[PDB]
Amino acid sequence: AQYEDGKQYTTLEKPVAGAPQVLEFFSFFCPHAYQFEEVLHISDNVKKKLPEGVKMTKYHVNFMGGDLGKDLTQAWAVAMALGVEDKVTVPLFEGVQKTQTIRSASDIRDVFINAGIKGEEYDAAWNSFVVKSLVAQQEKAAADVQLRGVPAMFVNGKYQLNPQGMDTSNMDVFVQQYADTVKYLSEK
Amino acid sequence: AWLLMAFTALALELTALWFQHVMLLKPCVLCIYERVALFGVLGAALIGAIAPKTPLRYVAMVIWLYSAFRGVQLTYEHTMLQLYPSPFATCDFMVRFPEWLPLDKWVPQVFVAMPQWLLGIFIAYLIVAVLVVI
Ligand SMILES: COC1=C(OC)C(=O)C(CC=C(C)C)=C(C)C1=O
Ligand SMILES: [Zn+2]
Repeated sequence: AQYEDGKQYTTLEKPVAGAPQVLEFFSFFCPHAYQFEEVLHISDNVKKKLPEGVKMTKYHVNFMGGDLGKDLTQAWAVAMALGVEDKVTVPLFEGVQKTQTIRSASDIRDVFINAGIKGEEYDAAWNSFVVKSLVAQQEKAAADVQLRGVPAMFVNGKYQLNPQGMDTSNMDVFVQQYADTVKYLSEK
Repeated sequence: AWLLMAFTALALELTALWFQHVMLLKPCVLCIYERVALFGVLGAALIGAIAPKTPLRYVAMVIWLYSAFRGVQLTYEHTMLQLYPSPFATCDFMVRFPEWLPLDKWVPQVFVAMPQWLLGIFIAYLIVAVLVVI
């Protein structure tokens, strides 16, 4: 009647268990992903339509940045542990893409320093099992939803996101029209 | 036709190729797509409807319909992004064939071991391709 596979979402062919209820991917290099979050804040937006306390997770990925990508991931992974994410997303996007001032593990290190994370406390867990586990939890979460590009989104690990099912001229609209698709798939 | 394309087709297929590997190995997902909006047409545009016989050259005009059409935008878009980004989009490093047309990305991406020209010549090799034929 009015909500379609291959249109605004696609249904995942081989659907993955134990999955996060909703889960996004992104690199700190894809100007698009940068848009997705920097410019349109889509997460925050989407966060808000979601039902009572339904887990909204978010993983970073490797292909873009060879050596650094990984550490960026590992680094990130930390922020997942310390529940710091919210305070580092933005320095990092910026540091990496926009400011072009990030080159090494430490430039990054320093950003956690910068954002209210203690240089030792941010290393205490960096090498911790907590993190290492988490990295893989990602490395493998991509691999599971047979992933090719970013940013990307998937609901209860069943439904990948067709953002082309939607407007491309009006932001204000596309967003809400986006968050909708997600809500819809959260009770399906 | 055949030759004038093949002569040049080769000379640009390989201008990619010849150097693809000498180019060490620059990243690209548009890569294939566009190199396929190439070899998908030229190969089967020589062989197309100018073909093994020349008294039926309209199958190619069709093969030159959906040809550099993509060839145009495949580069067109591709380059539209390169300084001018957009949310409702991606950035990958991956194979795909929505009907099991599979081998194609276990070979030409595989046995591969500057947007400037492409974008324009994908459209340059279009109006001239249409004018003289249609
Ligand atoms: C950015 O990605 C791409 C390339 O870079 C390695 C190419 O060389 C080529 C092919 C190059 C020539 C000169 C035909 C294409 C089509 C492409 O999309
Ligand atoms: Zn903003």
